[PDB]
Amino acid sequence: QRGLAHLVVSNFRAEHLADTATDAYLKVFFGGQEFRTGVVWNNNNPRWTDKMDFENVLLSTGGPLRVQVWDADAGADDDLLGSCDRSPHSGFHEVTCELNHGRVKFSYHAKCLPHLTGGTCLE
Repeated sequence: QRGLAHLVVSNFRAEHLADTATDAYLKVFFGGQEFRTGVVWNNNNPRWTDKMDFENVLLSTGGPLRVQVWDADAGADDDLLGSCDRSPHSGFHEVTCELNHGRVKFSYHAKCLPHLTGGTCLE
């Protein structure tokens, strides 16, 4: 069907998230699917190696790509450091989400399924 794209979110990293110990991990959502990175313990500028392949998704209706930045805080209650919503479109795109402290950056690739074109793969 029209509007389908293979969506892969990757290249996650954050900077200046805080002497303050930061134990960050991400929660990434799209079309109801949730992925969680591992915790990078004790680092204000973490990098995660994860690729999050959402497989074939409806770009224009799969709600926004939502990224949440959480701090595990040595295992104690998790703190929400910030979140952002992006509307993905076909191609390769880099995202920067500013938080209360620092920012999270990532990339995504949305490749329209064969015989489809346009920003939301409807053509």
